Amino acid sequence: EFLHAQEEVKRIQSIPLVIGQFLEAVDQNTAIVGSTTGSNYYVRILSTIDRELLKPNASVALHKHSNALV
Amino acid sequence: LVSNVIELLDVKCAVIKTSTRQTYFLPVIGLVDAEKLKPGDLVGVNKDSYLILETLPTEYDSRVKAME
Amino acid sequence: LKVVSSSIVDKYIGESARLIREMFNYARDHQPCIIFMDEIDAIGG
Amino acid sequence: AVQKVVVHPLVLLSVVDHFNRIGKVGNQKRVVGVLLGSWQKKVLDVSNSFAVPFDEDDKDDSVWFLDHDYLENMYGMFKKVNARERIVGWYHTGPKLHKNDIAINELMKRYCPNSVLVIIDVKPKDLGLPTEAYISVEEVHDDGTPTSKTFEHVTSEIGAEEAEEVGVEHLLRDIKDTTVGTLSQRITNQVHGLKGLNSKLLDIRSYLEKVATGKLPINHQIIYQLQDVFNLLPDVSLQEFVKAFYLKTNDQMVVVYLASLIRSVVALHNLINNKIANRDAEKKEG
Amino acid sequence: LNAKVRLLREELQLLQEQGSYVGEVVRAMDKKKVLVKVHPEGKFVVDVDKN
Amino acid sequence: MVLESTMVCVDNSEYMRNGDFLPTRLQAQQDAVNIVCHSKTRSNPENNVGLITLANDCEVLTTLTPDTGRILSKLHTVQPKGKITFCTGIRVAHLALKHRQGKNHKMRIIAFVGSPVEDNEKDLVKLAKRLKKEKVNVDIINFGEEEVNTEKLTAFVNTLNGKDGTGSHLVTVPPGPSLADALISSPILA
Amino acid sequence: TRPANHRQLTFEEIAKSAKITVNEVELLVMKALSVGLVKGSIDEVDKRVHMTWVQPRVLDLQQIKGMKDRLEFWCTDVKSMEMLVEHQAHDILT
Amino acid sequence: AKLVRDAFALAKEKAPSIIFIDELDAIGTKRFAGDREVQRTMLELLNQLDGFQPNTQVKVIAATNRVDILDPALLRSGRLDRKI
Amino acid sequence: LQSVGQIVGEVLKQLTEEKFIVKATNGPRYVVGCRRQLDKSKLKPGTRVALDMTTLTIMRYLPREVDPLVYNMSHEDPGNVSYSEIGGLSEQIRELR
Amino acid sequence: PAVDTAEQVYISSLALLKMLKHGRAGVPMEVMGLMLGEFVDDYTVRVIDVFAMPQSGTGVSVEAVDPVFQAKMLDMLKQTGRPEMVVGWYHSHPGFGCWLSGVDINTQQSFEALSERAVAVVVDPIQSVKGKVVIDAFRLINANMMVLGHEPRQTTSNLGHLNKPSIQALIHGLNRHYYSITINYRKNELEQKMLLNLHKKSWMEGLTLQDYSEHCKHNESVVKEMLELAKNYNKAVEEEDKMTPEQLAIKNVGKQDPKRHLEEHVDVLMTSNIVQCLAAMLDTVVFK
Amino acid sequence: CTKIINDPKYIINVKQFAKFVVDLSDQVAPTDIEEGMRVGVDRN
Repeated sequence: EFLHAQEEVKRIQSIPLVIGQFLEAVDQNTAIVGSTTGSNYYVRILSTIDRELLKPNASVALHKHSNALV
Repeated sequence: LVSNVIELLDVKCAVIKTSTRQTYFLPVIGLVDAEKLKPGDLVGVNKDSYLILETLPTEYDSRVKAME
Repeated sequence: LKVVSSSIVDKYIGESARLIREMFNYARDHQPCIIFMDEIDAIGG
Repeated sequence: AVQKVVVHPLVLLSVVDHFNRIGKVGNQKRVVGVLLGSWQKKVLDVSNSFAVPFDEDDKDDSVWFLDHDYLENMYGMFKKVNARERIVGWYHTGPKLHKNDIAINELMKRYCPNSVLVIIDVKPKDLGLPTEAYISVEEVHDDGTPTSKTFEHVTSEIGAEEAEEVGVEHLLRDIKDTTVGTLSQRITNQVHGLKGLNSKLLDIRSYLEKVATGKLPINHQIIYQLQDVFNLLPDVSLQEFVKAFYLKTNDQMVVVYLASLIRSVVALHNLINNKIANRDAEKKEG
Repeated sequence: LNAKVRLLREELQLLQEQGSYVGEVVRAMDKKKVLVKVHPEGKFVVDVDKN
Repeated sequence: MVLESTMVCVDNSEYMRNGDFLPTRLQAQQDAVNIVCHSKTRSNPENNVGLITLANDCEVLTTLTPDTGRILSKLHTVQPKGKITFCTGIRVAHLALKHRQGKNHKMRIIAFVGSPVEDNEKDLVKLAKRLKKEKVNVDIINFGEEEVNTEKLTAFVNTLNGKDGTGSHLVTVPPGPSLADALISSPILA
Repeated sequence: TRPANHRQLTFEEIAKSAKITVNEVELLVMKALSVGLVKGSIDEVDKRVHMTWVQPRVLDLQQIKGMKDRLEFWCTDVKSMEMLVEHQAHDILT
Repeated sequence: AKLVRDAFALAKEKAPSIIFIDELDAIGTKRFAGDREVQRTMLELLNQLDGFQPNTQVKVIAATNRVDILDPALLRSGRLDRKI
Repeated sequence: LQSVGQIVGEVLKQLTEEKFIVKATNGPRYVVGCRRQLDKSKLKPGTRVALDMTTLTIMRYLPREVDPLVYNMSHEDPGNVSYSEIGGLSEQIRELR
Repeated sequence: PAVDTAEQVYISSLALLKMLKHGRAGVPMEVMGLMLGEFVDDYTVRVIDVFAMPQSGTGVSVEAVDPVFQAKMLDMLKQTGRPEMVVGWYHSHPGFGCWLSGVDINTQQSFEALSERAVAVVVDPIQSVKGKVVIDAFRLINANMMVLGHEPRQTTSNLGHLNKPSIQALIHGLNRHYYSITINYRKNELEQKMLLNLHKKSWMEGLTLQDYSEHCKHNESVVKEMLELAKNYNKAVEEEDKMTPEQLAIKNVGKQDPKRHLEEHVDVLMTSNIVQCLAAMLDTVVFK
Repeated sequence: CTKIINDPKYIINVKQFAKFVVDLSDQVAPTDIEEGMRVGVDRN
């Protein structure tokens, strides 16, 4: 089951992701991402990501449907 | 949905810029003939499929008619 | 090509690469050409 | 020619459904249907397949009725539904080819010149794919032998598209092995490959026995393909290869030893931490 | 192991939830509706969650 | 007015091409099939008729259809370039009838035997016995050159109906006037 | 005829079999490689010719019988190895 | 650009037509995000002028109180040249 | 008729072999992947592509043309105008040669 | 009478695949088709086959059901051996989730006119992009009984409240005008042993020795990164800061040095090396 | 309605949304709608 869960987490990042700008991190497990579509969103950060890479304004790929940063 | 044919390329295919301000490549022109078409022509493409359904006669905006 | 007094420095640097190299660009991806920066006395003015 | 045939999952479930429904009411050996698919450069991609009424007499082997109008009407309906699919061949669930398959193949060729017969077995076999795409070849045989219609073979593989893949993943989410090379699955796969090699070698040996006893003809072709196989044997125990392979085994074993040392140290650290935690809890108890 | 699996499953479940909009707040209205200004769209008089 | 499905077996063997009949054997059989199909369709507007070529192994050019247009269109391009196999043709026609759209339609097969039947008498008698119980009526039209009133075909028809016979007839047409007119007499009327 | 393991051919053996002088074997083997009939390599110091033969040959009933028993040995070896692996890894197999 | 193209197309449809772009300074300002749209309107006009087959049956007359503000490219050679 | 449109965008960057960054013509920028039987060499930064409308997967490359500014800095004139056309400058033309 | 929340729309393996394929063909538009199955009893609606209806300018509406096409399709499928009845209809909702709009409700009522149990299915080919298949079965709630009785479905069992309503379906009218039906997937062996062949792995793949070049490169890279990680683990353990160590282990949790990027790599290395060595020895034994 | 086409068809500019070629509903008569008149349209 753990292996299947890992595969699911990896499948969350599945290519067709909308690029967005990381605006500011509200707190771990969440952050504000400004989607390139032209609307600011509040999304849920993925745990596996590296917190160091989350610069004040960096390009973050967002899930196309759920809009969670992945 | 009214649209314009920015360019026509040989595979027979058209590049359409919808009145919604989006450009869409068409794998096939549609229900009209590629020969009787050229850049800039008013072509009525479908709302979602974005396939050309019928050529539209040269339309003049109300302002254009008023300028006369 | 002709770039008469425009797109190469534009007073300051206004024009360069995309207005200095794009020149040499086609000026190479093709047969011999002449930049012809005519009327340099009116660049950016 | 056809370099390869990709049979999408729906074709298989359609051919399992047709066999089940025909078998449930009445009893009929084999099940014949028309395969619909699109042509890549040389890789035929079968996506959909529809049943066609088919009565045959096993005794005569030359009596068989296949609807022409029914086939054409079904194809017209499917073209209305989705026109990207053109007829590309036929399938029959019969595990083995049949003497009348050539006539059916000609009838299919009447609708598609490049017809591929995919024999979709409906009996789960753990060793091998469930498809075998066949084509009709008329040649002069070169090697002074009588020529006949026969059935040339084309490689078959089962692919899928996004929608079919999603459906398959949902369907087999309770009997699916975890994706990732867990050592258990790797060792099991290696065992499976050994079993497959044994089965293939047994089949080859049975055919060789039949040829030697005369029950089947000496091909004079493909046989020398087996000879080439026997020439391509690795020829292990050569001194240079032995030294190189020992070097590689030791190079891998040193890394395995380092990994074992790391694992042992981590386990010992965890044991120390747990022991100290237990001792601290006991001391704080009183 | 079960705790790890449950954590991963909860993370996946929460990820599927739609991302929420973000917009400035102009002023409270009736102690239950707040006027907000989403980024691309216009003003909206929205209700407030229980918490 | 009887609802029956006819599956005419038009022969396209090589022997079907020695024009002992006026225009040619093929044209004579084409006129015969046209007349038979028109008579069957007119007798009842909801009946069906199909054709199977009897050359090589067999062919099912036109599965049972209510319109004679498909049958007539397929009749052209018959291309008589093979040899006949009567028993296999009758078996295939019987299978096609079994695949009838409406089960109510009465069985009926019209065979245009224009080439010698190189089949054993025992095979024909066994096929006739099977057809009898199955309940399929075959109308044999001996065509052109053959052993006058071919013994195998006459025995087949006789066994298809024993001690009582209706809807099962054998017609032998000696060379002369186009066979289309002859068929209008014996089979079509009764 | 080589046992498929001692594929190295001595120069003397080739000279005797083909009735070609000692120096002619080099050119003969080179031609055999060139036309496309053998895919091996040739060594002069040891006067042995490496053999890797791709061109197939027609067979005889006796040859087929020999190939059949050799393949029987091969499949028995494969079965023995599979059984050993399966029995030794019963716990991990799953 | 669409408005200019439609006006020129209407001028084409009528055989003997003249287009009078009065107060050309509004769209003829020297090249310098409304600037972008106005520059595009200008390009369209400079094209519809060069799209004319020479000595065609449509003539364009423009007016302006300030030639200095006018873009030099507008004058050129094949475009408005008769600086009355 | 069943044919559907495909959005037009530019391949801004090359993340990996099977991952691409495409900025839709008048929309957001998507990270997408190539269809399969496409020469990844063609999909270089700036190349126009026609993404699928649903999977957003790059399906085909298209040539780039038009552009407002490029009308005099790209056009080639491989004509033949004799020096007789420009008279009274035989010496001046000599220096050019 | 009343419908039990225990009713279960049985969707066969073929039906789900066909519906997903038809929905994915239409996107960016909406496809629709009739569903063939049996109303086996009051608490179950079994769908065996689904055949797409041709795309038409009308959309998914009562006029999308071309009567001639449906009649001929059913007549021709009867001959093959599928004498099933029309149990319901399905239509794809690209983008948006499984819910029913006004035209959808009208079409559902028209279907119900024939049979009171004509279930309606909604499938979104875009949302169902991964192991999740967003498929819902909906039927109309007599707005009359909304007041005449109360809710529309008896709850004689717990087989239905083991699921949850969706904000989307709730917003578009769930439990108000439409009520969902638990979708059970009828899967059988033969149809599950044939689908474990999409990726079955040939016997050869389990005897290929990888390539020793990139195998050595991978081993070297993993070993170097594990050396760096061992340096980090050294720093973390030798520190052993006791300023509330229980709090220290929780204030430095970032999926880092200690064990996560630790023995995870040990497992990767050892699995790869053991598998490669075992395959090499199996080849050395089996092949000569 | 920018233009009227001749069943007649009407080209309608939905301010900034897009350009559509629509036809009148049975409620209104064709004579009522004239070129250049601003008219309402359903959202679907």
